[PDB]
Amino acid sequence: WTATSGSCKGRCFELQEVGPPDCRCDNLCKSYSSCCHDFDELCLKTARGWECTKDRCGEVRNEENACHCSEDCLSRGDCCTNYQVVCKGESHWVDDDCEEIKVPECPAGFVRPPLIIFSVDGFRASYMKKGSKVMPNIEKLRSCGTHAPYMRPVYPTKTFPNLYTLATGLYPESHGIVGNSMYDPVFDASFHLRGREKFNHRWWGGQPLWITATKQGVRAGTFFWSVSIPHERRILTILQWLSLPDNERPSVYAFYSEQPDFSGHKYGPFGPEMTNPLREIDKTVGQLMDGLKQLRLHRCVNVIFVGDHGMEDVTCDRTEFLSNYLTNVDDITLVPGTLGRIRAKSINNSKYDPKTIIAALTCKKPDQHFKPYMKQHLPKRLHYANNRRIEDIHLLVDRRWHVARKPLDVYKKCFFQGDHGFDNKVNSMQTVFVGYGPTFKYRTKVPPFENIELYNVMCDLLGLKPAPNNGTHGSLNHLLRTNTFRPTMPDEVSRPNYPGIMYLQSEFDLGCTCDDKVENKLEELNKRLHTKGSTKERHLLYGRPAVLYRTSYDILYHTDFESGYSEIFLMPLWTSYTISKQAEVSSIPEHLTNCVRPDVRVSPGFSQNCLAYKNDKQMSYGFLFPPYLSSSPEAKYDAFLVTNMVPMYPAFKRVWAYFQRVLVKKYASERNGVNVISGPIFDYNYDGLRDTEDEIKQYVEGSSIPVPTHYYSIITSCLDFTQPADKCDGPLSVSSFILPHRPDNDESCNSSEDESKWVEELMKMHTARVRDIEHLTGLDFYRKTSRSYSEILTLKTYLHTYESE
Ligand SMILES: *[C@@H]1O[C@H](CO)[C@@H](O[C@@H]2O[C@H](CO)[C@@H](O[C@@H]3O[C@H](CO[C@H]4O[C@H](CO)[C@@H](O)[C@H](O[C@H]5O[C@H](CO)[C@@H](O)[C@H](O)[C@@H]5O[C@H]5O[C@H](CO)[C@@H](O)[C@H](O)[C@@H]5O)[C@@H]4O)[C@@H](O)[C@H](O[C@H]4O[C@H](CO)[C@@H](O)[C@H](O)[C@@H]4O[C@H]4O[C@H](CO)[C@@H](O)[C@H](O)[C@@H]4O)[C@@H]3O)[C@H](O)[C@H]2NC(C)=O)[C@H](O)[C@H]1NC(C)=O
Ligand SMILES: Cc1cc(OCc2n[nH]c(=O)n2C)c(-c2cc(C(N)=O)ccc2OC(F)(F)F)cc1Cl
Ligand SMILES: [Ca+2]
Ligand SMILES: [Cl-]
Ligand SMILES: [K+]
Ligand code: NA
Ligand SMILES: [Zn+2]
Repeated sequence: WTATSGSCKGRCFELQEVGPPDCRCDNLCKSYSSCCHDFDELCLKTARGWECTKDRCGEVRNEENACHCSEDCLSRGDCCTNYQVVCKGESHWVDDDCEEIKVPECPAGFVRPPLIIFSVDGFRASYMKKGSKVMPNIEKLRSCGTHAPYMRPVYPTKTFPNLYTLATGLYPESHGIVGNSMYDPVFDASFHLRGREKFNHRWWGGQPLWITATKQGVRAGTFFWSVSIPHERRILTILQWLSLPDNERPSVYAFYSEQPDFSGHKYGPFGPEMTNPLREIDKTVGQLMDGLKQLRLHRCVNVIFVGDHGMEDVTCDRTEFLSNYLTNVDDITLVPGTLGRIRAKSINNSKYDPKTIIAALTCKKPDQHFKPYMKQHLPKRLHYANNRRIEDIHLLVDRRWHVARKPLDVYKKCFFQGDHGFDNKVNSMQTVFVGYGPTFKYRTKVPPFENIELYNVMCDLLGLKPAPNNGTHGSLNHLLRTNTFRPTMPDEVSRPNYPGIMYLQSEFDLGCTCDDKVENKLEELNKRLHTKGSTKERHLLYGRPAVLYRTSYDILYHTDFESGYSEIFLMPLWTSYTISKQAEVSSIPEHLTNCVRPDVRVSPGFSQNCLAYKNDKQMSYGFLFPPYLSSSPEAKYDAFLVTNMVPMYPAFKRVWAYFQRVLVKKYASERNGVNVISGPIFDYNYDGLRDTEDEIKQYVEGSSIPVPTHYYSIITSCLDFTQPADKCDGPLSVSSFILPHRPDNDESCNSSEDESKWVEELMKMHTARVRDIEHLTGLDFYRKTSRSYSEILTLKTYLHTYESE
């Protein structure tokens, strides 16, 4: 109940919420059905529109007008935004030459440059180029400030998950807004875009920017605008707040536009109907900048022009129906559209089985336009699993398509020509970022980056300490003229042991055999030098990785590779090697096919054994440093050390062998040498974070050899490919992957074919940032380079996406 009989007189868009059932005048009041009786009359005036005209100049103040052109309006802070242009002979901001803002030029009483976040829904990255002729205000912000060619949203590429990621710096799995629609089984409650229930505090995790600000003594404007407050009124409200007395005035503000998304759904991303919404958004930016110019704030405020996601061509005819796959279609609940989430219709139905649902959805039709996954098997780069609101069964839907339960769902719900929500690496889902103001750089282009990084920067812009989040703070320092955040490298927690030869061959009873008893002082000194690290500079190019947790591990040196060998997990945490452009690929000699050799530096007790693999009828093994790339017949024996062996399903060995035999040399040819670091990952609870040993769910049968859930590789070379990887003077170039360690290749519909037709495609799908691997392993890479730490942080957040231009 609201007692709507109070009044909004002098309270319009008040900043604190009043306690029920006293009537409200804040911007959420409409959403709650709780505004005072006179809120429309007082707070949503429209009389005479939004622009001054020559005849209104110097008018007698009429309180009924939407905005004012009377002489007193500047000090009231409520002129129409074009007031100074129409009445005082001033230019529009867009018509002024771009002039570098080296320092904040702020009115007296401003303690910091305010931040205004101008957020646009459905604003696809390519609109910046393709709509440039009709967006002069946005184009000026872009060319004069700092801009990226695009900004990567989070998955799913929907509005609420992305805007709340902007607010918090968190993946949706951590902040809890995992879709525009959700069921939480603990709450037994459902989240819907319609109504006030979505406002319930239990949906919203993390700490959004307006709460971070408030907790630290920085005042915030309210970020949510009810759909029926027109854009011109949103801008006027922000401008009015900016005229409050110092002690009352916020320092951070947000504007939101539901365009171009709304029209993009109806017309498609490039429908001829899209020109007008683009022009209208630009006019709104123009109103804001003119308004700031009037308030002498246009060289004081930092403006962020940012989108939530793009927009793809999607029509009713491109819908896959689960009723064409599943016999049991009525025992499932589907969250449909550009992604699929499936769960049981009734928890009382004990005949429901995810395994048979997945199999019925796997590679069933030749050009099938979705792929089913258990959520833990989704590409780790999506970070889309660790939340009870994310259903165990997920459908990744191809761009341009939908999935629905039954045909009747599509015509009893063609309307739409555009949609979004797909994989966040898809070109059409990319969105925009521009920063303009004293704290941003002047006329500067920066590489694409992920929207999870922005919260930290917004906190920097406001002098706030960010709450713990998924950005990598310092990775966007290159966007900023000042206020950069200068992190220190994390401290190494565990120091390695450097074992020498400590065991005789006969102390090992591992059930391994090798045909290696084939027998020189010249070359004997060499083998010793190699085991002491003489080639380490070639193979460990950026320092050894730091181990950031407590554990027991050994550094092992070899001619062709170096490794950090875990005595706890019985295998390397990492294996580092360099392959030059000139390197030759060789085969595994016939006599060495099943060769595994005890490592006399490492105790039998801390070694794997061959017998476990023989007895485990499902599990085989592979090698982290590939025998195919040995530098010489003699160095090849090192590759068969038991300390280089890792457990691998035969199905996965197909993938791994093709990567190691073919693709590594391909990359070294293409990139002018590569340095490779490879290793295992254990993430049995799918939280994106390294497992402790007590979290491991599967071992090689009859042993304490843990089975990895994933294998990673980090492949580094010189950004200037005229220099070889091992003699690189400047910036680095990286690509990485985190491949799922699966007992079948059901994910790859073409897997019965030669590896050349499917393996690299699988690897591309599982592309990763170095930072993702850091989370998953508790390792810290690139500790010793000649590069600045912030540059390395940027490198660690890089994702090679494989999309075209
Ligand atoms: C991305 O960045 C984020 C933020 O840094 C990273 O997430 C952090 O990861 C930490 C490790 O997973 C985690 O730390 C835990 O916090 C527990 C306290 O949790 C509450 O308090 C915080 C702080 O205010 C709050 O933010 C939390 O918010 C979560 O939960 C609410 C609802 O419950 C949601 O609204 C919200 O969205 C968020 O949910 C997300 O995280 C939780 C996990 O907390 C998931 O379950 C959800 O799916 C969702 O993703 C909480 O309100 C603390 O109690 C934990 O301590 C346990 O474990 C330690 C191990 O050191 C052990 O010593 C303790 O004894 C304790 O174990 C006991 O309980 C166990 C479980 O019941 C039991 O098994 C044991 O036997 C013990 O009895 C733990 O320290 C931190 O909460 C989150 N923070 C956030 C905001 O998500 C994230 O990892 C980054 N991602 C990547 C890939 O890097
Ligand atoms: C730029 C930006 C815009 C935001 O809403 C813009 C908006 N106004 N009107 C409309 O429909 N939307 C989406 C929100 C946002 C704020 C709140 C809050 N309580 O203040 C709640 C929910 C919100 O949005 C979300 F859930 F999508 F995050 C957060 C940021 Cl960072
Ligand atoms: Ca884990
Ligand atoms: Cl959704
Ligand atoms: K086996
Ligand atoms: Na297959
Ligand atoms: Zn939309």
